[PDB]
Amino acid sequence: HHMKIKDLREKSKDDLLKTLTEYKKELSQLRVVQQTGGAETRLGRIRPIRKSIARILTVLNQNERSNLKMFYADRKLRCKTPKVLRAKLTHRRRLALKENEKNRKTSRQMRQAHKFPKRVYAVK
Amino acid sequence: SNRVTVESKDIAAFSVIRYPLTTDKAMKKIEENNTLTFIVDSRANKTEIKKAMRKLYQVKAVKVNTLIRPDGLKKAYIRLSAAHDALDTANKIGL
Amino acid sequence: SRRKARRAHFQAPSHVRRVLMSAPLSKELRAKYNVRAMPVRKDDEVIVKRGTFKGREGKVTACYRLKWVILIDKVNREKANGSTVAVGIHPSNVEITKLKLTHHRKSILERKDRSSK
Amino acid sequence: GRFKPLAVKKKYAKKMNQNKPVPYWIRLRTGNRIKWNEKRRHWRRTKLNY
Amino acid sequence: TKGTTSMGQRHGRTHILCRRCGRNSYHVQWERCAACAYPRASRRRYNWSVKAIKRRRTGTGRCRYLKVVNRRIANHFK
RNA sequence: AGACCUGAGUGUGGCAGGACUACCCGCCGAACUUAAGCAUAUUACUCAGCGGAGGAAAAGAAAACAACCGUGAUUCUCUCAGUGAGCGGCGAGCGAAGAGGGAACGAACUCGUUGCCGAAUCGGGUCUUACAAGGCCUUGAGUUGUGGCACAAAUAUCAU
RNA sequence: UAGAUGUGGCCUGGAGGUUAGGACGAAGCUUAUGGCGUGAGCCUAAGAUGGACCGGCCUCUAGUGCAGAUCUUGGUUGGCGUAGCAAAGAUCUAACGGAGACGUUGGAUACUGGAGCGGGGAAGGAUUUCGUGCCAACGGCACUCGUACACGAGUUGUUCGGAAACUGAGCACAACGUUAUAUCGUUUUGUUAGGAAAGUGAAGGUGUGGGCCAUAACUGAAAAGGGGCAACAGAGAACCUGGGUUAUAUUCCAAAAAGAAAUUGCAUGUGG
RNA sequence: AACGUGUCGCGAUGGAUGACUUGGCUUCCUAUUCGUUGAAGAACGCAGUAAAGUGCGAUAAGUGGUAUCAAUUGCAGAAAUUACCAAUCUUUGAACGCAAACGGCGCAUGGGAGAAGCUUGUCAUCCCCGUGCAUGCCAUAUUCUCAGUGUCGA
Ligand SMILES: [Mg+2]
Ligand SMILES: [Mg+2]
Ligand SMILES: [Mg+2]
Ligand SMILES: [Mg+2]
Ligand SMILES: [Mg+2]
Ligand SMILES: [Mg+2]
Ligand SMILES: [Mg+2]
Ligand SMILES: [Mg+2]
Ligand SMILES: [Mg+2]
Ligand SMILES: [Mg+2]
Ligand SMILES: [Mg+2]
Ligand SMILES: [Mg+2]
Ligand SMILES: [Mg+2]
Ligand SMILES: [Mg+2]
Ligand SMILES: [Mg+2]
Ligand SMILES: [Mg+2]
Ligand SMILES: [Mg+2]
Ligand SMILES: [Mg+2]
Ligand SMILES: [Mg+2]
Ligand SMILES: [Mg+2]
Ligand SMILES: [Mg+2]
Ligand SMILES: [Mg+2]
Ligand SMILES: [Mg+2]
Ligand SMILES: [Mg+2]
Ligand SMILES: [Mg+2]
Ligand SMILES: [Mg+2]
Ligand SMILES: [Mg+2]
Ligand SMILES: [Mg+2]
Ligand SMILES: [Mg+2]
Ligand SMILES: [Mg+2]
Repeated sequence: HHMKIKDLREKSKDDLLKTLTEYKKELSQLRVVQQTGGAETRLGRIRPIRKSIARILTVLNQNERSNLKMFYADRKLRCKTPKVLRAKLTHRRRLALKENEKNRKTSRQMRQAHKFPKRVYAVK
Repeated sequence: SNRVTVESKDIAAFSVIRYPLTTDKAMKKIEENNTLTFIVDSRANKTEIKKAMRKLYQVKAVKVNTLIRPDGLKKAYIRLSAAHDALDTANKIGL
Repeated sequence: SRRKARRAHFQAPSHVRRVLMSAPLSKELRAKYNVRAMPVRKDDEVIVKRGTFKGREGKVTACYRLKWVILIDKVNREKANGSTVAVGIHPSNVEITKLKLTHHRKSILERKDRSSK
Repeated sequence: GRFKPLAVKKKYAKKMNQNKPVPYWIRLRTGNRIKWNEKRRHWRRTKLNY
Repeated sequence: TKGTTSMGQRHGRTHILCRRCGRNSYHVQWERCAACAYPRASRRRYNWSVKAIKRRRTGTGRCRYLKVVNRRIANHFK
């Protein structure tokens, strides 16, 4: 019938792009049919054949986003990745203060955490 | 790059020519003339309807007249070089 | 409340509309599996317990699950032009007499039965 | 009359299509509330001006 | 006179379509939208018409990215 | 024929604008109305207007109150109090504060100065399991002072 | 009368109590249904009404009683089949269609009268075009017709208009200034306390028998006066006939292009 | 007589009333607050049959993941629907290459069509696709370039 994704992940880019161009042509002529006759059997294959192009462009994008992520998410020098792949999070969660600060303290403020820590005393 | 999304050779040629047209005038121009009628996408190009024809229907196109219908849909008349009979494509394309 | 229940009822998604359409098992199919009631499935033979078609056994043709009714295969009705149509008995007016197997139904049926046992 | 921008043309085309009747497969739907289109424009009555 | 006769002299257009507000209040001669002040970066917004503020707030439209980002930030992500 | 100073140019790395505004913060700011008129006043330090943030904002750690047997950041609440305060064509009207009972509260802190230090700092690298509370190379900022430490004629500071 | 007051006093919505009805028919609704209370009102009956809620009593409660506000909203009505449908072109006939004054065709007499009931456009409208239906309500009469309703179609460009590509009245981004504040002001008869730009020319780089020859890089040659809009009547602008759509044509026509041109870009090559 | 009354029965119009109420309002509460990584807004789109709306964006009435079980339903069609939680996300808009009643125009920069020449392929203009290119500000550049009758010195 159509492309089943559980068996479609294992395919490759060059094997997908020939898988793709064939569902396009198949839908290309299903929109020829949709013009002239009704032919619900000749027709009616659109909504499965049009959501199979969807789950091929999906896996295509699901992959070449990872290949361009296992290439940019690297310890490489000056590690500036395109902002479309950088962990997206709201404009202010991106500016606010990371974990490595907002917990950072001077000298003469570390040293009281040691001299005079907070205790777990109990009252009788 | 500012993107990752894949592209191909297909989507560049199947988005332009979307479906042919069958009317009293769109039929009268396949037989009498050698034109075809495709409802191309609106933001296409007369030079890229020719390329798309040749990429989809391996026929030459000489004159590609277009018009954005009063539906927002861009029609396209396409002379087939007088060497590819149009009545042999509508029967192939299944018009 | 009154207002929020009659909304979560009529505004219930499809997979919610199937547990709100469960029918009681027969007197001798419950202790067969030791549970109380099941959601009606297509092709599960039943018997009407209330209505103009009461005590009429049939096989559930469908679960027309937005009219809030199930369609029984022997409960039909005639239109004006002879063409026979199917009336929809609300599942609670029905009593299941047959089930349809599944490795997800005689597994949840003993998830409900592991409550008893 | 003959000059309309393409953008102004795209907006009257989106109105020529919205001016079709409710198809008679809609009013047999289970619980619809639609009997008429009740947004049909007539070119004489009311104008769009866009 | 100044009634049905002068209504005949109604040839021009004062306003055309606003590219930002999507309505017909883009004053042609001095090119500014009469309803969103386009091309001013800030849309016009006056508390003396709260009723018209309400016709123009968020949620009055599609609200694409927010119906999504308000879901991500309400599920421990961002 | 070069440094420094003051400025440029683009290359990189970023940011700002916009929306929302109930609450909140700053500025601006009326008038109708009330005064049986009205100009002070009142409305009102309000509406509108400009601007700006947050999930709260603001305030906040005494150049405070008190005059007591003293209290002890801010905020909020009841209350003081529609006040034997007071302001006011002393008219209409307006009008708080300390104290007190509470909520909350392990609430305090760090710069500059001062003295002792004087680049121990910062940033670009790099090395390490990303370790940047560190390693070790760096004129690249920085001595026109980054950073460290001490808190009083009374303590104990200061180094192994 | 204004007013005051009382009522084991009347009534509507709801609450807390109590008593109680209801598919063997509740609320509602109807009234020549009586009765009974001075009255507000209550109760009954009978509905060829209604179909599912609700009465009494004690407290509580309030968005609680309407004839009258040029009340508000909805609906109806009189006048009333009445005023009127009177400015601007007079339809007359055949036979034909049609379910039938209607339409179509023919003939007739006319009207517009070339500042038109003409043919084309701008502004504006945007499917009103076209065809085939249709004729419910809309076309103030009617309709077999319609600018109505339905379905289907319909707008073709190297050259026409526009833009790309001019400047005008003028606008005002930047900068700069001012402003609590700008969304303010300056701004082509040339900006800015004011450092506002690859158009060219070049040495060097490069295939290869160190130069024949060639693209290219990346420099950087003088050169003042930032950009940018604003004209479908100014400027500018490379196409003309012939003809085969139900509706498009200086737009379409395919190869004895129906033809004939002009023209821009890049190219190969005959002329020096 | 008729008309006009007038009472009654039955009808019509009318849409009150009652009954219902997936709506409103009010009160309270538990958690976390959009955008240059292109928001809000609007524009146009997308369904086998869809005008509006809802949903979505040329992966378009949804694709993916999990978790659920057999429907969806006007009727086709089909061995999925529903719910939730990585993508896709058109034209715009703070909108930011310039402009703008232009779906217009560039400058770089790749790559990809199409071809005439030409050597079976190779890049001529032509034409798509994509990125980058706004201003201001901050940081910064192994000694990336500069200006100054500012300071000084070789
Ligand atoms: Mg203008
Ligand atoms: Mg602007
Ligand atoms: Mg604003
Ligand atoms: Mg200085
Ligand atoms: Mg310098
Ligand atoms: Mg930059
Ligand atoms: Mg700005
Ligand atoms: Mg802002
Ligand atoms: Mg007064
Ligand atoms: Mg005041
Ligand atoms: Mg205000
Ligand atoms: Mg704070
Ligand atoms: Mg008091
Ligand atoms: Mg005051
Ligand atoms: Mg106290
Ligand atoms: Mg210091
Ligand atoms: Mg009430
Ligand atoms: Mg009242
Ligand atoms: Mg009344
Ligand atoms: Mg009256
Ligand atoms: Mg019509
Ligand atoms: Mg300005
Ligand atoms: Mg009612
Ligand atoms: Mg906010
Ligand atoms: Mg976008
Ligand atoms: Mg929509
Ligand atoms: Mg702009
Ligand atoms: Mg930096
Ligand atoms: Mg230098
Ligand atoms: Mg000098």
